[PDB]
Amino acid sequence: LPALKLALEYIVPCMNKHGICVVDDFLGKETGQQIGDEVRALHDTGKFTDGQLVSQKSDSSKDIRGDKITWIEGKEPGCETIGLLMSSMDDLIRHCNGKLGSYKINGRTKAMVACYPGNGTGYVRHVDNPNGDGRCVTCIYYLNKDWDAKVSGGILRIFPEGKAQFADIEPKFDRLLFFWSDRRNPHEVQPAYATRYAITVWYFDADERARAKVKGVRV
Ligand SMILES: O=C(O)CNC(=O)c1nc(Cl)c2ccccc2c1O
Ligand SMILES: [Fe+2]
Repeated sequence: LPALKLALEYIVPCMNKHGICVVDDFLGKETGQQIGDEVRALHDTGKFTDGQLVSQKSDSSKDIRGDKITWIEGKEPGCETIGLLMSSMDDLIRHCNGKLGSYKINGRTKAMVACYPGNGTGYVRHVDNPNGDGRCVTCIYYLNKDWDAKVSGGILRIFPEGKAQFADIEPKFDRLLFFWSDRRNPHEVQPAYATRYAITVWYFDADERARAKVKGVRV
């Protein structure tokens, strides 16, 4: 699918109606697998953090850690298919622009690659941007070949604002997800019992980000 046709016929309508949009088979199997390989090489070569401190015990070799992260710009050696993913997200957003709510998207973060290590940890209920920091759209790409949540857990559960209620989204290979980053979409990651990778970029609305700057920037 040309990025523009996906954007106009699918992303924009779904985002405006539901605030959440799932695109399956985004990049296809060859590119998805190449991204998988890049992320696994990052993991195998020690490029992730040790993971979010989940249980701090006053004895510390028994601390439990959860999601590990690394920030990727997309031009690093061995990360160029991740770079390519990021470009493809950006092209999708560029084709939506002016049509997602009333936002005008003018920038994004680096990619945050996350690895839930498969030790029963997940991620607590949260809103990505609860305090007006500029981020308007969360974009997540999942990496996980043959993921079965009934065995491996790791479902993303989102609670669209005032609804009875939730949507359960499997972290499926080659699935791309968008959702509004603000309090409209509280969400959580259920415990994962197998290694679970995802790559997230957040897009900034120009007006929100400009006044967030207000609330060394000193001349
Ligand atoms: O991975 C998923 O399906 C959903 N993940 C998250 O919502 C998520 N959100 C945030 Cl804000 C962080 C923030 C830091 C590290 C990992 C995160 C994460 O997995
Ligand atoms: Fe989140």
